[PDB]
Amino acid sequence: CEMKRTTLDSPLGKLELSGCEQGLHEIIFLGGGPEPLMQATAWLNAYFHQPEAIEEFPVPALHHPVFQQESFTRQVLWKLLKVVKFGEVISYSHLAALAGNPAATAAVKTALSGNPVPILIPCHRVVQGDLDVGGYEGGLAVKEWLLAHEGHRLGKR
Ligand SMILES: [Zn+2]
Repeated sequence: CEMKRTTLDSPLGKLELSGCEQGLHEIIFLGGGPEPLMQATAWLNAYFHQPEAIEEFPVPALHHPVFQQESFTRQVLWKLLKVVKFGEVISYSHLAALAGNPAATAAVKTALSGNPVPILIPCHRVVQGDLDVGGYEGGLAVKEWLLAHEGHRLGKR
């Protein structure tokens, strides 16, 4: 792909976004019109700074290779994106079922670890169970901060 990059300041530090004309590829934690990259930047900016309007912002097309071919991993990521909204959580186990393989909690955890576009695809909203927020590829404190930003019981600022 012919790649383009942009950065966005956020409460979680600088975010590097990468994408081509067919879609956003990655959102990386470094520590506005029609192209997918501009839609992604606008979406993430709204997520942090205008969260009440987040459903109004177009979700960018996604073009990381994990989205280019059918797989259970792609199903996990797509179903998570489609279904689990701002201020909600879902268990690894129920997400496994949603993605078409009810037994497959460990496989869901591995799929989520491969998510190239965190927050937009909300791996932070997938928890172990009602009273166990579980782990996070980006660090437990970040997961808990995002859930607090979204007003969830399991969040901690
Ligand atoms: Zn691409």
